[PDB]
Amino acid sequence: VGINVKCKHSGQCLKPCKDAGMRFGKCINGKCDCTPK
Repeated sequence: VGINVKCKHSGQCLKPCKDAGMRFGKCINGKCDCTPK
């Protein structure tokens, strides 16, 4: 789930999610959400 970054796509979020300790990314309300383990 969520990190603390602003995304445009579910990629824009995937990179920081993964990079922050997650698996994938999903953008919700302009902010990021992750799809972790």
